[PDB]
Amino acid sequence: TFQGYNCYSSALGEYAKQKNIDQVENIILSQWSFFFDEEQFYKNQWYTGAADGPVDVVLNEDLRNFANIEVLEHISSESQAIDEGRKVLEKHGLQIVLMDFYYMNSFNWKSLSRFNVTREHDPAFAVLTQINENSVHIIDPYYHHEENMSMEDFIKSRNSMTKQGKISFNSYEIFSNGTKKSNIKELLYYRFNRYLQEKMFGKITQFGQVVKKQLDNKDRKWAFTGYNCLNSVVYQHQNLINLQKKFSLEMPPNLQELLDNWALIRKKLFEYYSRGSYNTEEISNLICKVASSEEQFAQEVLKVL
Repeated sequence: TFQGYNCYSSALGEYAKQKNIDQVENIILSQWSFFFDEEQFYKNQWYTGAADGPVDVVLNEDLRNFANIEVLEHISSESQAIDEGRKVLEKHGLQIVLMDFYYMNSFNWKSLSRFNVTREHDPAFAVLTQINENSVHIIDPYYHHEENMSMEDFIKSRNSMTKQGKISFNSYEIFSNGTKKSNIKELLYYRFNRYLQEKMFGKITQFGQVVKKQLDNKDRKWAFTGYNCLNSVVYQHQNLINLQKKFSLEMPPNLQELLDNWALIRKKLFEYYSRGSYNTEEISNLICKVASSEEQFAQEVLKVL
């Protein structure tokens, strides 16, 4: 399945790939973004990474501003959602649905030696492929997982209160009003120009400063949330490496090094959360130094791209 850089981009790109809708995948694979929300941090919500969620509104703007591709959010009810489902499958073959991940649990934490696997009410995105009498078939493209789900569990997952808001059978319809094809170099230049002009690198510096100040915070779950959030950043870096190789792009020489830097930050956050360390100072230092390296990189991309 299409990985994207987060749960939302994965679902859009998988839909696009299966229905070969032009430009969606390229606009996702060329995304370059970082955010930090200090208020979400202290409410232990998803507070950093590539984009705010669950819907990547900035990606939705990029789709409309580059390709004239709109994403239309549909809200429904208990009595209507499945009937509307059958009409969408008959017309488009697939439905992108906002789901409570509590009822999915698509990822294997035991693979990373985390056996104390807390079930949380997190918003996620699935692609509905089939509606049966008493069950549905869904793809979780982000966790490369498909499953048949009971109609009861499916309806409940789509009507659940999550830590990032209330789901009401939300579905997301892509349609091109007239697709404009973009060169990969154009897509990357806009992203890297915006990244510098909005000083997105400064949000990495903020993140680093807030990590330093958790020195004497007995609660460590911010580190687990951070670990999960930064997966999107690792993916963007990997996506650019794949674009570089596929299109033979000119990149600054330290792109693999920056990915390695982000992988290390994630490793140290995971180790801190799982009580393998006591080094908030060391993690803040790494975040504040990759902030400088990401700024330098972005500036060199505009020159050599």
